[PDB]
Amino acid sequence: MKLSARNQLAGKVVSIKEGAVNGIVVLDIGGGNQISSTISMDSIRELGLQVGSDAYAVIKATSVMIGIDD
Amino acid sequence: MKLSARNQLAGKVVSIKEGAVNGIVVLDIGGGNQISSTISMDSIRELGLQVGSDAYAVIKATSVMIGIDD
Amino acid sequence: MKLSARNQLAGKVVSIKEGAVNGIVVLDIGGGNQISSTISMDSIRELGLQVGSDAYAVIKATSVMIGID
Amino acid sequence: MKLSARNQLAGKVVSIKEGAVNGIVVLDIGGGNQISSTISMDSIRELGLQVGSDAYAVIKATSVMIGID
Amino acid sequence: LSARNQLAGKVVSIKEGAVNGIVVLDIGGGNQISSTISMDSIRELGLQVGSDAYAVIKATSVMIGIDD
Amino acid sequence: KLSARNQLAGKVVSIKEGAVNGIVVLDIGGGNQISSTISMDSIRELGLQVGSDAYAVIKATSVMIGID
Repeated sequence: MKLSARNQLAGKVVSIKEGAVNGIVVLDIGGGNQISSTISMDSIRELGLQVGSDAYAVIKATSVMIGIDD
Repeated sequence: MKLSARNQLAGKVVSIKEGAVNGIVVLDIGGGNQISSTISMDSIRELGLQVGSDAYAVIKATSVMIGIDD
Repeated sequence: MKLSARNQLAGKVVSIKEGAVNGIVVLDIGGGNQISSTISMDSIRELGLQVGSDAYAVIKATSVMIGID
Repeated sequence: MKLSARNQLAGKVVSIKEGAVNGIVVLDIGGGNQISSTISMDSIRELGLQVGSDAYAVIKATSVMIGID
Repeated sequence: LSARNQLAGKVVSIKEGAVNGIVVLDIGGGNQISSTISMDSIRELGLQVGSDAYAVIKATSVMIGIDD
Repeated sequence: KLSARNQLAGKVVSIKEGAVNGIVVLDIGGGNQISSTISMDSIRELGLQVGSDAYAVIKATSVMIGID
């Protein structure tokens, strides 16, 4: 785990939406911003993610778009 | 215009690395957090992205991974 | 917002496959073309998508591939 | 060449922007709809993509978003 | 297709879900790849366990990591 | 511990340089190769040279499956 992703943003898990195969984690990344992650449940279990846990959203730059207010 | 991205990370553009086809924008997203977004140069112009401009990081929830410490 | 995507293809919503966590929306963009988008169900509700709703599919250019016969 | 992508949209290429590493191709998919695909320049040659050629936009469903308003 | 990464392997497991599924390919050499895809897509391709298929992954979506 | 189901181990075979992005190709063993387009500055932090030990990292939702 040294990854090419510059976007490795730290926060605490606030919610986990549990499903059959995929679920949704909710991290408080700090500053009143929150990130949501659709990931496989195999991994949500494997990594030991429960509510209040410490993890990072790890996002590759080419998957981030940009928007403005016009 | 209201989209499926719950991940709308609002921040101020800090840098733009310009390339032939795509470039790399940087928002200072707050909380000491910084995001990198590789996108087309054409898009960077049409939105009017310069340093210190207000924009949002738009990240699809299925593009977010989770990592933890070791 | 606007969004940096050149690929903002407008069409009419024809179907919603409802799931436990995600769903599948399908828009008719015209010319015999349809696009499907798997998104979280909570967002399907947040965007207010009903059958027959008018919308745009939003695809990042670096997310589109090209293939040939 | 059968593939998991639901979106395999046929069209004619109208422009190609060449770059050092990647390029951007643009397809006329019909109906006043056009999709652009940022891909590697290496792959653009291997398929033989020049202007007006027949190809498909291939978009994985989990890569498509939806918009309104 | 424009993806240089078209890695052939044999389907080892398929986890089925309401809308999505996960296929797992053993592409050879102690390597295994998993693909989260729609059930519409898993059924249409006729993917049974052990059938011969390819994992096809876009270059700009692959990251690189090392260990210290 | 990153959530990627695809963490493919291999040695760097080539690094194609660009102004903003570059493209690495790994031999993950068994005649398989992966290509990863990433920022040149990110190749900086990771220090990738040819013949280096690294992993190709792919999230499950970006993998498609194809067949004959």
